[PDB]
Amino acid sequence: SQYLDIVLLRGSSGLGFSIAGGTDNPHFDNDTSIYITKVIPGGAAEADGRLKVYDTIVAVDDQLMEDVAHQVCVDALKSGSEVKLRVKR
Amino acid sequence: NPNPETSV
Repeated sequence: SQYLDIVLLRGSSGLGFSIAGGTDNPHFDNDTSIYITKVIPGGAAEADGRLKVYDTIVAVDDQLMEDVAHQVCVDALKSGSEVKLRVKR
Repeated sequence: NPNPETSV
């Protein structure tokens, strides 16, 4: 529908958003995608302004997240002074 | 339950 690349500089509190989903822990019914579930006021992602709630995380750096477990994507995001996000919306 | 989530 629309793919976008977004680069975030990690802040003192991390990236300032939350995610749910994955092959091990779907967030919707029979949906394994990793979705953005919250963008925190005052965090790096909100300051950037581009990330939206329910964006699908397609890739983190050069690592695709389309059929992966939750903690895999978590490790990509949490470990990393600058992180390149490819998302779908 | 629905509350599994991770903040990053």
